[PDB]
Amino acid sequence: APITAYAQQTRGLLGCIITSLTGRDKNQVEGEVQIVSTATQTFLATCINGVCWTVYHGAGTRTIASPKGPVIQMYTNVDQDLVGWPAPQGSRSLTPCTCGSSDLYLVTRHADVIPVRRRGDSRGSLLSPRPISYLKGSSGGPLLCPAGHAVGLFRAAVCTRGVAKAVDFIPVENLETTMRS
Amino acid sequence: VEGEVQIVSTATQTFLATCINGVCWTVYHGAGTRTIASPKGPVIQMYTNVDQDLVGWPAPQGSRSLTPCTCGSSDLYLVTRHADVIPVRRRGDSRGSLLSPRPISYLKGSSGGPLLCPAGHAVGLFRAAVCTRGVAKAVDFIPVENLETTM
Amino acid sequence: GSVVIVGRIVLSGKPA
Amino acid sequence: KGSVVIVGRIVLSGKPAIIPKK
Ligand SMILES: *[C@@](=O)([C]([C][C][C])[N]C(=O)[C]([C][C]([C])[C])[N]C(=O)[C]([N]C(=O)O[C][C]([C])[C])[C]1[C][C][C][C][C]1)C(=O)[N][C]C(=O)[N][C](C([N])=O)C1=[C][C]=[C][C]=[C]1
Ligand SMILES: [Zn+2]
Ligand SMILES: [Zn+2]
Repeated sequence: APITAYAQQTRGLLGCIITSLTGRDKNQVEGEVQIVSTATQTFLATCINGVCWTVYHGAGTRTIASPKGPVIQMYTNVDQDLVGWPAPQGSRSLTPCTCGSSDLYLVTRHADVIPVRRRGDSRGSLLSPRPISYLKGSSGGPLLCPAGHAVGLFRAAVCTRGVAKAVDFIPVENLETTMRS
Repeated sequence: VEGEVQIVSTATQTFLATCINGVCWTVYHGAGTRTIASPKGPVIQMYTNVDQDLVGWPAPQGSRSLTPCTCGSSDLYLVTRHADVIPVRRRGDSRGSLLSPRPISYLKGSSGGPLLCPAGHAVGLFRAAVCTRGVAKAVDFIPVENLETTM
Repeated sequence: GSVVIVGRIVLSGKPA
Repeated sequence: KGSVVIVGRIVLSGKPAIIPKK
């Protein structure tokens, strides 16, 4: 079947702020990707093999608000630009890509899946360029192979004149290396 | 929730319509030159193309548009009026082979529906099933290009 | 006679 | 610092479905 995605907002600005401070989130979780925010920015986090990964440049070394209070990161790798917390109870995990697919699909925070042509183990070109603004907020999102397996997490956009033509990602292998270290 | 595919019907038959680029497209062999109903009265087709077996009305309410394919994949997926997804290998410009042939009944009532690529984007509109002895083994479709062109 | 919408299909399966 | 907060989700596991009337 084709890769289709839908997004659902679970909380607003004020609820987010209280939760950020209390660190206690009682909301029910669902999904493979979570729309995540801090007091400064909003991005994405992807659950892969029971771990909720995201970009260190987004999460920093912060805890994640859970029903039991704040949860300390399981993995933190400033070099890999990754952080991982135990996947929230309720989330569904993606599995790393087996078949080395050349055609990948980036899922944006808007739940749009855009195809990218892999041009390296960490890069791929948007077959269809989009404004850099369209990609804002999607760091930490998954890059899926046709089978819907996780190939990588969106990290940076190769922008020019405000238009992104390529994307830089953290291949799913850096995850294992990060867990191993 | 908004849908990309409308399950429609005339007095004669029932088929599908797919919203792509703000237009609700469907097969001319189902709609003809018929007007689409709306709470404000009938709305005329914005596009009628007998040759391409294509018609289009402005997208209805409760609908959301589909994005045309841009990855040129040949691994297609047909969505039936029952929300079934059928993998189809693109055999050509406007032809594709079911990865698993199904009884013609299974595809009946799905003309107008979409042929999605691995990214869920619109590759084309299911035009007609190509079957041998009552078993659909392939399908005919209207490539999105035609739609983009007709617009 | 008009073409009438008798139902809708959401491709992502969004329940919302 | 404050904790990272889940403010929404994106679901990839959903399959085409006929929207139920309500
Ligand atoms: C991600 O972290 C973003 C995705 C936006 C493209 N990534 C980045 O900001 C990265 C961070 C660095 C540390 C890698 N930078 C870039 O992608 C920049 N390009 C770059 O460094 O290219 C290098 C290549 C050659 C490898 C681009 C350059 C053009 C301008 C943008 C940066 C993310 O999504 N972060 C969350 C976020 O941006 N949130 C915004 C917010 N204010 O909360 C936001 C969210 C929703 C809508 C709008 C804005
Ligand atoms: Zn794969
Ligand atoms: Zn495509």
